[PDB]
Amino acid sequence: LPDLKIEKLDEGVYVHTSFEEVNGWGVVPKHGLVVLVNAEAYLIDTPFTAKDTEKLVTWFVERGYKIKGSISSHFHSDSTGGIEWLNSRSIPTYASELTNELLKKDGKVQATNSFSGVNYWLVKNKIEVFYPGPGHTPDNVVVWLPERKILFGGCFIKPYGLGNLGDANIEAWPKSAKLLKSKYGKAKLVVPSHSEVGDASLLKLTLEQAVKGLNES
Ligand SMILES: O=C(O)c1cccc(N2CCC(O)CC2)c1C(=O)O
Ligand SMILES: [Zn+2]
Ligand SMILES: [Zn+2]
Repeated sequence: LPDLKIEKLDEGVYVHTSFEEVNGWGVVPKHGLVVLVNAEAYLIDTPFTAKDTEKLVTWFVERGYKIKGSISSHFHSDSTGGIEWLNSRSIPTYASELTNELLKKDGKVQATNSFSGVNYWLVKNKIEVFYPGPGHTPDNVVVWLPERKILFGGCFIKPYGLGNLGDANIEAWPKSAKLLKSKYGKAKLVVPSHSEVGDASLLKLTLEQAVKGLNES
C-alpha cells in the first residue's frame, strides 16, 4: 500500500490521500482535506484508518497547528475511519445526524457533535457544510470553502463513473446533483474523494453520470 500523501492544494488548504484495498475495487485512493485557520487545523474527512489519522494529525501538530476538529462527509469508513481515535484523543468530531445514525446502525463509533438541515457552518464564513440530498449515500454532504472557492464533494462527486452503489439512491442522485450544480457553479476547484481535483466542470459531469446511472437501472 502507498503511504499517506499530503499535498498543498492552495493557501491554507491541503489534500490528504490514504489508501486501502477494498474487495472488488483493488487499492482505493481516498482524498480529504486539511483546512488551516490561523494556527488551527480542520480535518475534512478522516483517512481510512486510525493509524493514518494519527499520522495526519501528527504532521500538522508537528508544524505547530492545533487540530480543532474533523468533519466526515458521509458514513462510509473512507470518511469516518479515524473518528474512534480522534474521540479517544478528545479532538472534537463532527458529522450529520443522518451520518451518526448510519454509523450507529452499522455498529461504528459516532462523531461527538452532530448537525442537521441543509446549510451548516463549521467555522462561520470559513467552512460551510451543505447537504444536497441522497446520492452516493443517503447522508452525503459537501464542504465549501468561501475564501478560496474550493468545494470538497466527497464521494458524491463522481465525474467518470458512479463507483460503489451499495448504499446509493440512484432515484434521488440526479435531483441532488442538480441542486449541487446550481449552488456551486462558481467553484474554482472541486475535490472528489476518488478522482483528481478538477474545476466546476466536475459538477456537470457528476450530473450526467447520475442521470446515466438512473437510465440504466
Ligand atoms: O465511493 C466510491 O465509489 C467508493 C469506491 C471504492 C471504495 C469505497 N468505499 C471505501 C470505504 C468502505 O467502507 C466502503 C467502500 C467507495 C465508497 O463507497 O465510498
Ligand atoms: Zn462511500
Ligand atoms: Zn468513498
